[PDB]
Amino acid sequence: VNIVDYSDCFEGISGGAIFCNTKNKEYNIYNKELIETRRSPCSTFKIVSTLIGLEKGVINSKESVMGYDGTDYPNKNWNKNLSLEEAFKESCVWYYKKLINKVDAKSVQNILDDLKYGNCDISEWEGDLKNGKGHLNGFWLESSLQISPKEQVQTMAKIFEGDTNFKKEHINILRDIMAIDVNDANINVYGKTGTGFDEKNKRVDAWFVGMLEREGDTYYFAIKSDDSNKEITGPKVKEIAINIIKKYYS
Repeated sequence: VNIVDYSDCFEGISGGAIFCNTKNKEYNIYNKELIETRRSPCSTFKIVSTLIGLEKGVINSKESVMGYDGTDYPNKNWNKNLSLEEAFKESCVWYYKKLINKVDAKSVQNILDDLKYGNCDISEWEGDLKNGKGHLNGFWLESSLQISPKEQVQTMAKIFEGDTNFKKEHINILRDIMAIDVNDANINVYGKTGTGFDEKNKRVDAWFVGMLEREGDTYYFAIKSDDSNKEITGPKVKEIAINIIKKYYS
Protein backbone atom coordinates (compact mmCIF):
# COMPACT_ATOMS: atom_id res chain seq x y z
CA VAL A 1 0.00 0.00 0.00
CA ASN A 2 1.75 3.13 -1.30
CA ILE A 3 0.43 6.59 -0.55
CA VAL A 4 1.04 8.69 -3.68
CA ASP A 5 0.50 12.27 -4.82
CA TYR A 6 -1.49 12.58 -8.04
CA SER A 7 -2.58 16.14 -7.22
CA ASP A 8 -0.72 17.56 -10.22
CA CYS A 9 -3.16 15.71 -12.50
CA PHE A 10 -6.23 16.97 -10.65
CA GLU A 11 -5.51 20.61 -11.65
CA GLY A 12 -6.90 22.04 -8.43
CA ILE A 13 -9.99 19.82 -8.19
CA SER A 14 -10.62 18.06 -4.88
CA GLY A 15 -10.57 14.29 -5.19
CA GLY A 16 -8.69 11.04 -4.82
CA ALA A 17 -7.55 8.02 -6.78
CA ILE A 18 -6.83 4.37 -6.10
CA PHE A 19 -5.08 1.89 -8.40
CA CYS A 20 -4.69 -1.78 -7.46
CA ASN A 21 -2.64 -4.48 -9.18
CA THR A 22 -3.82 -7.76 -7.71
CA LYS A 23 -0.92 -9.80 -9.12
CA ASN A 24 1.93 -8.00 -7.31
CA LYS A 25 -0.53 -6.62 -4.76
CA GLU A 26 0.46 -2.96 -5.30
CA TYR A 27 -2.20 -0.56 -3.89
CA ASN A 28 -1.51 3.06 -4.91
CA ILE A 29 -3.70 5.53 -3.02
CA TYR A 30 -4.03 9.29 -3.45
CA ASN A 31 -6.14 10.85 -0.65
CA LYS A 32 -6.78 7.81 1.55
CA GLU A 33 -9.56 9.45 3.57
CA LEU A 34 -11.65 10.08 0.47
CA ILE A 35 -10.83 6.68 -1.09
CA GLU A 36 -12.32 5.01 2.01
CA THR A 37 -15.52 7.17 2.04
CA ARG A 38 -18.78 5.66 0.74
CA ARG A 39 -20.77 7.76 -1.74
CA SER A 40 -23.54 7.16 -4.26
CA PRO A 41 -22.09 5.30 -7.29
CA CYS A 42 -24.35 7.22 -9.69
CA SER A 43 -24.07 5.88 -13.25
CA THR A 44 -20.99 3.78 -12.41
CA PHE A 45 -23.62 1.35 -11.14
CA LYS A 46 -24.37 0.58 -14.80
CA ILE A 47 -21.33 -1.74 -14.72
CA VAL A 48 -23.16 -3.94 -12.23
CA SER A 49 -26.71 -3.41 -13.46
CA THR A 50 -25.62 -4.59 -16.94
CA LEU A 51 -24.40 -7.83 -15.39
CA ILE A 52 -27.60 -8.22 -13.35
CA GLY A 53 -29.63 -7.77 -16.53
CA LEU A 54 -27.55 -10.33 -18.46
CA GLU A 55 -27.64 -12.89 -15.64
CA LYS A 56 -31.43 -12.59 -15.36
CA GLY A 57 -32.02 -12.72 -19.11
CA VAL A 58 -33.56 -9.24 -19.33
CA ILE A 59 -30.80 -8.59 -21.90
CA ASN A 60 -28.56 -11.05 -23.67
CA SER A 61 -25.96 -9.32 -25.88
CA LYS A 62 -24.47 -5.94 -26.67
CA GLU A 63 -27.26 -5.58 -29.27
CA SER A 64 -30.14 -6.15 -26.84
CA VAL A 65 -32.97 -3.61 -26.77
CA MET A 66 -35.42 -2.59 -24.08
CA GLY A 67 -38.50 -1.70 -26.15
CA TYR A 68 -38.36 2.10 -26.54
CA ASP A 69 -41.89 3.50 -26.23
CA GLY A 70 -41.55 6.89 -27.94
CA THR A 71 -41.18 9.08 -24.84
CA ASP A 72 -39.58 12.48 -25.59
CA TYR A 73 -36.16 13.19 -24.05
CA PRO A 74 -33.84 16.19 -24.50
CA ASN A 75 -30.86 13.95 -25.41
CA LYS A 76 -31.30 13.05 -29.10
CA ASN A 77 -29.78 9.63 -28.59
CA TRP A 78 -32.22 8.56 -25.88
CA ASN A 79 -35.14 8.89 -28.33
CA LYS A 80 -34.57 5.55 -30.05
CA ASN A 81 -34.60 1.79 -29.52
CA LEU A 82 -30.98 1.83 -28.54
CA SER A 83 -28.88 -1.26 -27.95
CA LEU A 84 -27.14 -2.18 -24.69
CA GLU A 85 -23.83 -0.93 -26.07
CA GLU A 86 -25.31 2.45 -26.99
CA ALA A 87 -27.33 2.81 -23.78
CA PHE A 88 -24.20 2.13 -21.70
CA LYS A 89 -22.10 4.68 -23.62
CA GLU A 90 -24.91 7.28 -23.58
CA SER A 91 -25.60 6.50 -19.90
CA CYS A 92 -29.26 6.29 -20.90
CA VAL A 93 -31.28 6.37 -17.68
CA TRP A 94 -34.63 5.14 -19.05
CA TYR A 95 -33.06 2.01 -20.53
CA TYR A 96 -31.38 1.03 -17.28
CA LYS A 97 -34.36 1.95 -15.10
CA LYS A 98 -36.59 -0.23 -17.24
CA LEU A 99 -33.99 -3.01 -17.11
CA ILE A 100 -33.62 -2.98 -13.33
CA ASN A 101 -37.36 -2.72 -12.73
CA LYS A 102 -37.74 -6.11 -14.41
CA VAL A 103 -35.62 -7.67 -11.63
CA ASP A 104 -36.97 -8.61 -8.21
CA ALA A 105 -35.46 -6.85 -5.21
CA LYS A 106 -34.27 -10.02 -3.48
CA SER A 107 -32.21 -11.02 -6.55
CA VAL A 108 -30.58 -7.59 -6.59
CA GLN A 109 -29.99 -7.62 -2.82
CA ASN A 110 -28.27 -11.00 -3.01
CA ILE A 111 -26.08 -9.99 -5.97
CA LEU A 112 -24.95 -6.81 -4.22
CA ASP A 113 -24.26 -8.80 -1.03
CA ASP A 114 -22.20 -11.35 -3.02
CA LEU A 115 -20.22 -8.52 -4.65
CA LYS A 116 -19.79 -6.69 -1.31
CA TYR A 117 -21.13 -3.62 -3.12
CA GLY A 118 -20.67 -0.98 -0.43
CA ASN A 119 -23.58 -0.70 1.97
CA CYS A 120 -25.72 -2.90 -0.34
CA ASP A 121 -28.66 -0.64 0.63
CA ILE A 122 -31.47 -0.76 -1.94
CA SER A 123 -34.12 0.32 0.56
CA GLU A 124 -34.89 3.48 -1.46
CA TRP A 125 -35.61 1.55 -4.66
CA GLU A 126 -37.29 4.45 -6.44
CA GLY A 127 -34.41 6.78 -5.59
CA ASP A 128 -34.21 10.44 -4.62
CA LEU A 129 -37.77 11.47 -5.49
CA LYS A 130 -37.44 14.83 -3.75
CA ASN A 131 -35.38 16.07 -6.73
CA GLY A 132 -38.60 16.10 -8.81
CA LYS A 133 -37.31 13.84 -11.59
CA GLY A 134 -39.81 11.05 -10.94
CA HIS A 135 -39.03 7.82 -12.79
CA LEU A 136 -35.58 9.19 -13.83
CA ASN A 137 -34.31 8.09 -10.41
CA GLY A 138 -33.23 4.98 -8.56
CA PHE A 139 -31.44 3.61 -5.52
CA TRP A 140 -28.05 4.03 -7.24
CA LEU A 141 -28.49 7.79 -8.03
CA GLU A 142 -27.80 9.98 -4.95
CA SER A 143 -30.01 7.67 -2.91
CA SER A 144 -29.63 4.79 -0.47
CA LEU A 145 -26.84 2.78 -2.15
CA GLN A 146 -23.32 3.95 -1.28
CA ILE A 147 -19.88 2.55 -2.08
CA SER A 148 -16.34 3.78 -1.52
CA PRO A 149 -13.76 4.12 -4.31
CA LYS A 150 -11.75 1.36 -2.60
CA GLU A 151 -14.81 -0.92 -2.64
CA GLN A 152 -15.39 -0.06 -6.31
CA VAL A 153 -11.89 -1.30 -7.15
CA GLN A 154 -12.39 -4.46 -5.08
CA THR A 155 -15.68 -5.12 -6.89
CA MET A 156 -14.11 -4.49 -10.33
CA ALA A 157 -11.27 -6.86 -9.48
CA LYS A 158 -13.65 -9.61 -8.32
CA ILE A 159 -15.74 -9.36 -11.49
CA PHE A 160 -13.01 -9.10 -14.11
CA GLU A 161 -10.54 -11.57 -12.57
CA GLY A 162 -13.31 -14.19 -12.82
CA ASP A 163 -13.96 -14.51 -9.08
CA THR A 164 -17.78 -14.16 -9.29
CA ASN A 165 -20.41 -16.55 -10.62
CA PHE A 166 -21.31 -14.23 -13.52
CA LYS A 167 -20.88 -15.98 -16.86
CA LYS A 168 -17.63 -15.33 -18.71
CA GLU A 169 -19.72 -14.47 -21.78
CA HIS A 170 -21.41 -11.70 -19.80
CA ILE A 171 -18.12 -10.41 -18.37
CA ASN A 172 -16.81 -10.13 -21.93
CA ILE A 173 -19.87 -8.15 -23.08
CA LEU A 174 -19.17 -5.68 -20.29
CA ARG A 175 -15.48 -5.48 -21.24
CA ASP A 176 -16.51 -4.77 -24.84
CA ILE A 177 -18.86 -1.91 -23.99
CA MET A 178 -16.55 -0.41 -21.32
CA ALA A 179 -13.56 -0.07 -23.65
CA ILE A 180 -12.49 3.50 -24.22
CA ASP A 181 -10.23 5.10 -26.78
CA VAL A 182 -7.32 6.89 -25.11
CA ASN A 183 -5.19 7.45 -28.26
CA ASP A 184 -2.56 5.06 -26.90
CA ALA A 185 -2.55 1.60 -28.43
CA ASN A 186 -0.09 0.29 -25.81
CA ILE A 187 -2.64 0.33 -22.99
CA ASN A 188 -6.21 -0.94 -22.92
CA VAL A 189 -8.46 1.23 -20.75
CA TYR A 190 -12.01 0.30 -19.70
CA GLY A 191 -14.38 2.25 -17.49
CA LYS A 192 -17.59 4.11 -16.77
CA THR A 193 -18.26 7.71 -15.70
CA GLY A 194 -20.73 8.77 -13.06
CA THR A 195 -22.15 12.20 -12.22
CA GLY A 196 -24.24 13.30 -9.27
CA PHE A 197 -24.63 16.11 -6.77
CA ASP A 198 -24.79 15.48 -3.03
CA GLU A 199 -27.40 18.05 -1.96
CA LYS A 200 -26.90 17.45 1.77
CA ASN A 201 -23.18 18.27 1.67
CA LYS A 202 -23.12 20.52 -1.42
CA ARG A 203 -20.45 18.43 -3.17
CA VAL A 204 -20.30 16.62 -6.50
CA ASP A 205 -20.04 12.85 -6.78
CA ALA A 206 -17.95 12.68 -9.95
CA TRP A 207 -16.54 9.26 -10.85
CA PHE A 208 -14.49 7.29 -13.30
CA VAL A 209 -14.15 3.57 -12.40
CA GLY A 210 -12.58 0.77 -14.44
CA MET A 211 -9.40 -1.06 -15.30
CA LEU A 212 -6.16 -0.67 -17.21
CA GLU A 213 -4.26 -3.40 -19.08
CA ARG A 214 -0.61 -2.76 -19.89
CA GLU A 215 1.69 -5.62 -20.98
CA GLY A 216 0.52 -8.43 -18.73
CA ASP A 217 -0.25 -6.16 -15.78
CA THR A 218 -3.82 -5.17 -14.94
CA TYR A 219 -4.70 -2.28 -12.60
CA TYR A 220 -8.21 -1.78 -11.23
CA PHE A 221 -8.91 1.88 -10.52
CA ALA A 222 -11.39 4.39 -9.16
CA ILE A 223 -11.00 8.17 -9.53
CA LYS A 224 -13.42 10.33 -7.56
CA SER A 225 -14.00 14.04 -7.02
CA ASP A 226 -15.97 15.57 -4.15
CA ASP A 227 -15.43 19.20 -5.19
CA SER A 228 -17.98 21.83 -4.31
CA ASN A 229 -17.79 23.15 -7.90
CA LYS A 230 -20.94 21.87 -9.66
CA GLU A 231 -19.07 21.99 -12.98
CA ILE A 232 -17.02 18.92 -12.01
CA THR A 233 -18.66 15.94 -13.73
CA GLY A 234 -17.88 12.32 -14.45
CA PRO A 235 -16.46 13.19 -17.88
CA LYS A 236 -14.10 15.74 -16.29
CA VAL A 237 -12.89 13.14 -13.78
CA LYS A 238 -12.34 10.73 -16.68
CA GLU A 239 -9.98 13.29 -18.24
CA ILE A 240 -8.09 13.44 -14.95
CA ALA A 241 -8.02 9.64 -14.85
CA ILE A 242 -6.55 9.44 -18.35
CA ASN A 243 -3.84 11.97 -17.47
CA ILE A 244 -2.90 9.91 -14.39
CA ILE A 245 -2.73 6.73 -16.48
CA LYS A 246 -0.52 8.39 -19.09
CA LYS A 247 1.77 10.01 -16.51
CA TYR A 248 2.16 7.20 -13.99
CA TYR A 249 0.99 3.91 -15.58
CA SER A 250 2.68 3.93 -19.01
